[PDB]
Amino acid sequence: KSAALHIDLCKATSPADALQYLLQFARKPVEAESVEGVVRILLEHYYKENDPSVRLKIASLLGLLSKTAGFSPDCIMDDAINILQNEKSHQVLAQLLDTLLAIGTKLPENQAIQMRLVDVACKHLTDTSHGVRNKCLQLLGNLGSLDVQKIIGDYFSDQDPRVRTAAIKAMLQLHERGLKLHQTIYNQACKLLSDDYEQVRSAAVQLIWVVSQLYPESIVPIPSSNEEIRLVDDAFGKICHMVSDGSWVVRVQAAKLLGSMEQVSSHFLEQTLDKKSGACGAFVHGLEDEMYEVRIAAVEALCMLAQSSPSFAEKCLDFLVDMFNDEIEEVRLQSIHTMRKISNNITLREDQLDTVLAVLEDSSRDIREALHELLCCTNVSTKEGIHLALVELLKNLTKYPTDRDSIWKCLKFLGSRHPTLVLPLVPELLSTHPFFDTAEPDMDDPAYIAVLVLIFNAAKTCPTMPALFSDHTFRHYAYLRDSLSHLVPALRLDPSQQFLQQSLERVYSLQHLDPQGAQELLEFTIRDLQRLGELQSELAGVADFSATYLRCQLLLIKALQEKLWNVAAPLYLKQSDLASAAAKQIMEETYKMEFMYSGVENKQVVIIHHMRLQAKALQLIVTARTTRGLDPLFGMCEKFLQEVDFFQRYFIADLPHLQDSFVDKLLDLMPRLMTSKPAEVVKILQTMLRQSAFLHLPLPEQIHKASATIIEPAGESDNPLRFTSGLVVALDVDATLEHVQDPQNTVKVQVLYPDGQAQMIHPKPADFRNPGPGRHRLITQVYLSHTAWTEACQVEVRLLLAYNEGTIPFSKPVKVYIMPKPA
Amino acid sequence: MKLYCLSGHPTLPCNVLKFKSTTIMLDCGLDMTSTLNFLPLPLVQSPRLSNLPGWSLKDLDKELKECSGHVFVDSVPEFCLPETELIDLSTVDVILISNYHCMMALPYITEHTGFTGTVYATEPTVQIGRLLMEELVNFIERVPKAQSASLWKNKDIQRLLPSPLKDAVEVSTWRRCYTMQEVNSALSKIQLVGYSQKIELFGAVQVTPLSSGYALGSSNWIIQSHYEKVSYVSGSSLLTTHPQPMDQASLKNSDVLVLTGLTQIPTANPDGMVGEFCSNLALTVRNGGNVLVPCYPSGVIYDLLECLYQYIDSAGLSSVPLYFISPVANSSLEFSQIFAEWLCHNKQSKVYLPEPPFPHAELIQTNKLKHYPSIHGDFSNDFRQPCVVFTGHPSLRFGDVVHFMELWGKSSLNTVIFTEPDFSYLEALAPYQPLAMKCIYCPIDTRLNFIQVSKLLKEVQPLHVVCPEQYTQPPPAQSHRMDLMIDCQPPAMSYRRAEVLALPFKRRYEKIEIMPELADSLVPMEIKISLATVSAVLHTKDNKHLLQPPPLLSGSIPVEQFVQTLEKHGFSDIKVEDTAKGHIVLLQEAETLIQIEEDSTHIICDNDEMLRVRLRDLVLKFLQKF
Repeated sequence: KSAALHIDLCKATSPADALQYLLQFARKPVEAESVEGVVRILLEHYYKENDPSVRLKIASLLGLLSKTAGFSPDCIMDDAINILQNEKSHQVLAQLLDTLLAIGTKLPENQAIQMRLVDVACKHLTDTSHGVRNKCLQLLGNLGSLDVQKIIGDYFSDQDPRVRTAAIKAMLQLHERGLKLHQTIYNQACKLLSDDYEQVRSAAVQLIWVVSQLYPESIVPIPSSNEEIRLVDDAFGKICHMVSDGSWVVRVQAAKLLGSMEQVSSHFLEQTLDKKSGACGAFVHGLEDEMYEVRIAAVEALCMLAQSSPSFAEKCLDFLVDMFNDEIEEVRLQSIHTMRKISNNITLREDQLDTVLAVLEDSSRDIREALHELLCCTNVSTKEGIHLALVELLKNLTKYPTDRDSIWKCLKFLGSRHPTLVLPLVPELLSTHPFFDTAEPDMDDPAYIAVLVLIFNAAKTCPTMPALFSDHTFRHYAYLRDSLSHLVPALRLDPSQQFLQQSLERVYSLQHLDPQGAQELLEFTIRDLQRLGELQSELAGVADFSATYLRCQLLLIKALQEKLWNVAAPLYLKQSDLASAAAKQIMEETYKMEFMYSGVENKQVVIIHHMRLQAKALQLIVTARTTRGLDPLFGMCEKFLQEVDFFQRYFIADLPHLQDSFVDKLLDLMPRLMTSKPAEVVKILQTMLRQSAFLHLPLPEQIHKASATIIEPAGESDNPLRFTSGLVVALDVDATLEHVQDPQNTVKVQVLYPDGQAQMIHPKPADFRNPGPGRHRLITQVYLSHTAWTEACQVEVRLLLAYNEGTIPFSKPVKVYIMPKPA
Repeated sequence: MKLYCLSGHPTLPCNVLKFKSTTIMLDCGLDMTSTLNFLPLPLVQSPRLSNLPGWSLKDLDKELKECSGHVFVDSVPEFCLPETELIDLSTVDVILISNYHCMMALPYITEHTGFTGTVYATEPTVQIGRLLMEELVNFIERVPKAQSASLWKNKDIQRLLPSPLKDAVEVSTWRRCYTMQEVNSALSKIQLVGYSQKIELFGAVQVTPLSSGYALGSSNWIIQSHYEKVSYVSGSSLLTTHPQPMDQASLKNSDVLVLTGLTQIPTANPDGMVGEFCSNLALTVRNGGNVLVPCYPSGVIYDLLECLYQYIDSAGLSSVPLYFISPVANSSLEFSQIFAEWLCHNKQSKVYLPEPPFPHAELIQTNKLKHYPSIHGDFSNDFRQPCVVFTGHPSLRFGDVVHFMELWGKSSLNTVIFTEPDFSYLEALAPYQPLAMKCIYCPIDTRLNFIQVSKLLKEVQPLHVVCPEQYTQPPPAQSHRMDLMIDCQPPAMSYRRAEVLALPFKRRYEKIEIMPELADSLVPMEIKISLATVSAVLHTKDNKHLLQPPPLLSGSIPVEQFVQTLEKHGFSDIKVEDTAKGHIVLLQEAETLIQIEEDSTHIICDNDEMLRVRLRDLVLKFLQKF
């Protein structure tokens, strides 16, 4: 409020109470139109106030207010610049410069305002306070014609190091805005690389990278030697020298920018790996530091440089594969990813492959999957390495069953690339005795099945492989080509949509039938749509959506036929009635179509809400059939009418599409329903429900059901989880979620113990992973605890979707046995 | 000269001093007591807490829950941050961390507030703080709860709520727990500093951490600008603790001594309370009951563990297990072990011969102490009923302590023993009040009490003392103990939350260096004391001033000496005019004139230029520049 703030600031004591009131006021937001009055009052009190802290807080607040919504601050910058000119204290001046920066950023399209702002920034740029100069340089960086570079460049020699950092950052931000910096900035920045403060050096190396990228082919002469050198190579040398900097943050920055440049000459690129232009052994020293962050930056830099230069990649192969022995987890993941990235330009050596194999023993899931992808993309030159890879993969097959899938796929890709290396190893692996018919291996053994996958993907390119197959090898091939055609390759040894549309048109056209005929037609079509959803995968969403809508309609007409079977209210029988159950079922199904499906445009949401309104009317009528109280009847009646009014308000643009609908005819006789008796309202509601027309459901172009599959607990063949009495047992849950746009806020995990108690769990976003589009992966732990049990019962664990309150199940329930034995 | 106090909590301060050209943040602090207004986070959804009756008002109901009269919030616990909007934290150049307890809230400052400065702390403080944020984030995100509760924060609604919820302050500024990405980002902006290490901040001020003796890596800071020194005394201890004792000597000659981190419950002697805690748990264990000890994983747990190791052998209770459940349990034990050079002379002498410093390694070796990462792992297999468990947050709002309180709360045999004084043990215990569990409060606070700080003040003699206003008054529980006060010869000015103190320590005479080349050209004189004149060019670099080589005069020239001495030093035809309180001397060559006033002289030239310089130089025979 304006006058309230004015009088409160007037009556409050100057030093502390006014500061507290301003602190309270700053938190609560202010409407855009009222900003002018409150900032005028704040300016008036700024003039009145003598305390520096209160004026500082006023400046900070009235800078905050300039960011509020689409408020136009072009009317509040003359008084702002005036008070800035009149301000004496340094904190208040710096805060006012911050406010001016906020106003300028709020109006970037305004030119004259920005020229005034940069002029006044230049005016206060000579203040003795480093903060004032920092804010002035920030103004010059964010705002500036694109002279300003010279003005900012003058402060590369400022005595305060943080003013120097501010100037370099201002020049960098000017470059980012689109300005083309001058080559003269290079020599100024070069002097700053020897500064005694790490922030100045970091900003200077950033600026030197920028200027080298701007003028790479320009020639810079060496001071002592009479040698003409390109600017990019000189900058490469300067940054390489910075990889030996004492501070690790400067080293990280140097490695990153060294990665970012690719215009450098070949010999300079080769120099950073040789032992013994001060760029000799730059990556050698930058790959073996104590800090892991600089090593990650150097690894990524090696990735970019090797992608730009395959000849460089050949030299980088041994250095990068030696890095695999590094025992920092993120370091080795990044090394894996970079090695996979440069995989197209390289081929591993014998001893390098021996090195990486000797330290290939991985435990965690993420590192193992990364290695699988690397081996998918890898290139090797020795078959002995292929044998060792097979040995390690079968060890990781017997060790981790859940790794079988990715190792089968891995070997599928490994053989397709290396058929020549697998050809000697084929009789080494098939155990084909020369002069004996060998025993037929177990066709269910995953290791053996992966040996066949490898040997068959290799055989695709290799005529000579079909020869060395044994008889059972041919038999086994014929099976896995049919059963696993996505892994095994072939060797050298629409009506659904039309039916859906036809069925829906058949339902829509035949709405003049008698109730028995109408409901049997609906049952036929619902069964047909359910079966079509079962058959087709892509049309499962559409079929289930339409079948849910038709089931809602079928329940509605069945309930109305029950109402026709119903008689006068005091004779109503609860046990034989199923209309209330029908209304509840339509409620839950409408929620299901709203939330448990994707690709739902508003044209379907209006129909879902219309069916919801029909269900609410049905529930109201059924309740009226029973209740003898008049006050609750009036309450539910006016609640339903309010719901109708809200529906009309929200979907006002969609009413012409709802001709002859329940809500349309309801809105026709709106005030009469408003002023009628509850019994009369119930009667006309019943008659209008019965005479309502079935609304067509406009199908979306793309729609998929939200599905989930719990896979980690699996069947109950496992032994019960013991020793849980009183304490907790953690059950690891893995699940694949299909077509859930916002699973984190909606997916929940429900646990049902064998008693009536039910637990509801809200997984954190970190549990959810997104390996693909519309296909999530949920990994988490759900904690279970209960008292001691005489016998090992089973607890049901299910995934639910939540909507806004209320929840609906959308996953198949699984059960696991727990034996909380006491001790 | 200025001091912005961003937190009213005494033992969790957050003070920024705009002193010289740098604004230095002293500690961060996280007022964890706001969590006591919220319903506890259980590891497994309990039937008691879920079925609690909602609170009734004329209007909401699902946000607030009532348990045994007290009214709580059915939402994720929130933490009261220091006032971040009072001063733009982008202007903060340096943050100094004293303790790992004061290390919390640092992710908020570093990430959300646009702070681009530096953080300085000692390595044990950094490691233990990392463990604390690890376990806090683990507890909060273990079984996440929504933040649906926002109506009760309204200004006009909070007034009608009962006392614990009505008296909460800065409720709108409360925030949920920081994520682990923010923790990792924040600890990346830290510089490790050892004790007595002189860190220069932009060539302006020098900061050194000095050992406080309160905890591992606990440090007091002294900021000085070569003439004015500001001492920051955080939580410190003068007892026989493991860390090296307080470095009281370095706090002398302090213009301002900002003083925080004084003990809560000053009437308690920590040795007696440790003995009482041991005796109580021994009594409970002897009767077959269990013992629950809510504690931090790395704080006072080690001292009471040592005392328990000594006590059980005489008490004949070696059979019972000593469980320590926390996600950072093994990390806490290992970090406590390896920081051997950060100990006192008695315990750091264990590095000469091969022996770990702390004795709980022997507890582990004899399988007396058993540390676990959680309840669901090997703990549920190795659990024996008559046991003692150190776990969970002392706030009793998250961690395994919630599960153990819900488990053992129904029996009178079991006991819960509170040792951390930073949480009101009646208020933390509020969401479980109808329990039959035996609740014992024997807090162990080794921090400075008011007698100790009075003695330290008389030893140090600071010119001005800054402390929270809570220490300038007796505690409200007593309200009549004049001994529980900070008594100083100066009034010892104080502060409250979001108060700005204008310190009177503004002084002149900043230091400057003069190089030998210019000192060769500088020559002194004699006065009544030595004095010289300097004309040079000033060169400033990194807030260090250097004097590079490129009106007033004083002396004794009375009227009698003026007339007599210089009468015939080279000129002639000189007359004296009988002027009052002086004499006027002028020459007939061109009416050149010399006039003297009281303690002053000046030379007049009339149509003459060549003789004027020599006229001035003649008077300069005995005129200095004093």
